[PDB]
Amino acid sequence: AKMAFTLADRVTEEMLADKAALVVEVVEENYHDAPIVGIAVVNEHGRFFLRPETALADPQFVAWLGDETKKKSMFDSKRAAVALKWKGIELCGVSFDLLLAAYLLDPAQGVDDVAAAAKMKQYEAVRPDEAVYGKGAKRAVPDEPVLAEHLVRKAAAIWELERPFLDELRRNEQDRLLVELEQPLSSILAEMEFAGVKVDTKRLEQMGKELAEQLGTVEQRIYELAGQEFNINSPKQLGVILFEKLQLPVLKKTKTGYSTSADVLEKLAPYHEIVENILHYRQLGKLQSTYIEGLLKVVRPDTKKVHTIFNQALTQTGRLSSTEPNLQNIPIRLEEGRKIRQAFVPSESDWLIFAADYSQIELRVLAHIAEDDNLMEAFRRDLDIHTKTAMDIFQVSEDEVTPNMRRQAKAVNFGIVYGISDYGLAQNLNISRKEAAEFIERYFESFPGVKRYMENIVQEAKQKGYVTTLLHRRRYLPDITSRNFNVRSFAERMAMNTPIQGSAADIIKKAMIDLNARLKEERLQAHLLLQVHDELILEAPKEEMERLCRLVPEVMEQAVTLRVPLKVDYHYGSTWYDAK
DNA sequence: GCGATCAGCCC
DNA sequence: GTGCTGATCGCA
Ligand SMILES: Nc1ccn([C@H]2C[C@H](O)[C@@H](COP(=O)(O)OP(=O)(O)OP(=O)(O)O)O2)c(=O)n1
Ligand SMILES: OC[C@H]1O[C@@](CO)(O[C@H]2O[C@H](CO)[C@@H](O)[C@H](O)[C@H]2O)[C@@H](O)[C@@H]1O
Ligand SMILES: OC[C@H]1O[C@@](CO)(O[C@H]2O[C@H](CO)[C@@H](O)[C@H](O)[C@H]2O)[C@@H](O)[C@@H]1O
Ligand SMILES: [Mg+2]
Repeated sequence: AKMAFTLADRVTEEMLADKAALVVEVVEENYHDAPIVGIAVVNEHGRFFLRPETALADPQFVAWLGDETKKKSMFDSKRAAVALKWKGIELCGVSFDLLLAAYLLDPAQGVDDVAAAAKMKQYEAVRPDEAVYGKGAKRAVPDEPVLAEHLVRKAAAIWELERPFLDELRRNEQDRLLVELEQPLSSILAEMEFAGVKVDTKRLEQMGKELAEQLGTVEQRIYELAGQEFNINSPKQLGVILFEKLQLPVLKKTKTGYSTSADVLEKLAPYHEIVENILHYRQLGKLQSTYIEGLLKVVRPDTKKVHTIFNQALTQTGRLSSTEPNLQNIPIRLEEGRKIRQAFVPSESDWLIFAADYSQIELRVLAHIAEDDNLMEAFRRDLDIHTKTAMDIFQVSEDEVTPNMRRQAKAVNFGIVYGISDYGLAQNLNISRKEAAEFIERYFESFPGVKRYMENIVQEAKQKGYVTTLLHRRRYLPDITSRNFNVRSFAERMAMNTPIQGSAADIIKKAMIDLNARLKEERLQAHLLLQVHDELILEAPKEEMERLCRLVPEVMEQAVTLRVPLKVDYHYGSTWYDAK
């Protein structure tokens, strides 16, 4: 039964009520400078469809969009806000975002369109976007009659679903999480994405030619050491060369065949000179194809900026993710790849990059939630946590901690957070389970509070069916009762790790909101560019660095109040690389 | 063209 | 523990 609506040729006062479900459709996955194909509005007066060229040129409509007293309910308001920013139009007054609401109610549903959200409440009078637009090479905007009905049905669903979703969020004690954290954050991310990050393409291109030369030398050497040419980028062909022609021992296999992972190769290095060159080739090739060519592909030719898109409704822990490009995995550990960061520069002359990062926020959060006396005292003394853990599990004085002992203690600390397992640790430390388990038992002996938390949180997950973070983010764990050991164990690790990683996510999100407000009150030109899980990257006039050195760490350290202090380190320079 | 595999980068 | 990307491969 078709849905009734007015396919308007002009904008009327009736369409500008102070409460409405609004749809500003952007079909392209990457919404930066992308087309708005249609508009739909549903309010107390009816349902309307408006052509973009018409509405967006209407002075009254544009004013309505930018009036914060005129409330709008939408799905993925950031997409619409950014597409509008590229057209010089401000979107204000978004009081409800169905995507973010659905995300908070259950991140596991993977809601990515209105239909999926509506299905959560048995509402099915709307089609999935993929059904209307198709996918891949077949993707396409349908004729006006089909498009208009779809957009109106989406607006209609949003209009109907707002109350039931808000009611459930309220029952879950998550309504403030939506209204005071995620929605305000959505507007901040929109600003960051739109601003973009300036890239020194000349610098990137120069590095690219250096690697092209280095890869050519190592490539030929590999063929030389192998006695023939083959596709190194082919694990299949590489395996034949290594485990058949050169007879290297098979230490590990994959579902399909021989493993050629870096971890395995390192062990085979002693047997043949070719292995070292394969490792080098893998290093250079990764930088060339992924960080040089891949980054250059998404830089905008006119402005030389990259405009990432932060997916705010994807991770099961509350973290943000980044795409096109993913600016959350730019090399830094290895010096060769770290140089890539010299390519990210300030967008204005005489401006600099400022970066601030939380120091061990996950372990501090664990100290707080577990109320472990030993761990809390360690952070109150601001001790090197890995050295301290080594002293405790190995029963030695600070002076007796060797470099290897600290390395292994650090591995134990990472596991503890990321759901400890006498299997993942061993594999990571190149040791056995019995041994790894011995380290774990020693850890819990030194940190009994953490042991109690791990036991209690798993019990809570089983009883309630989910675990929660500091700001009430939730994650359901139905597999916690599984009779399959591996399936159940993974759920148990999630029960232990989500409150830690998730609370850390809550904190940095609140810090971003607090910082944006402080920068405005202070009348500073500085602004946020990126977020990388536990760090914030900004750019600003060189004349504002001194003020930022005091302001940013303070705002981040005071975002929330825990049983232990929060610590923030900071640096600034002419490029992202120098902000070290 | 498209999806399963493999690999490797970040926190 | 959470993510995103690129080169191969054989399939359609
Ligand atoms: N109705 C609610 C209540 C809480 N929360 C989430 C976000 C809040 O920041 C957090 C803590 O809620 P509290 O009830 O503890 O309120 P505050 O912690 O904000 O106030 P108080 O200092 O009284 O604890 O839980 C929410 O989303 N919706
Ligand atoms: O606008 C981002 C928002 O849209 C979703 C779908 O509702 O993801 C789409 O857009 C992303 C950005 O280009 C793509 O990575 C993704 O593949 C596409 O489906 C949400 O997941 C996201 O929160
Ligand atoms: O010269 C291209 C040609 O070489 C092969 C093997 O001889 O692959 C080599 O070059 C590719 C492009 O740089 C790499 O991806 C690959 O790892 C390297 O061995 C052929 O497959 C290709 O047609
Ligand atoms: Mg850090």
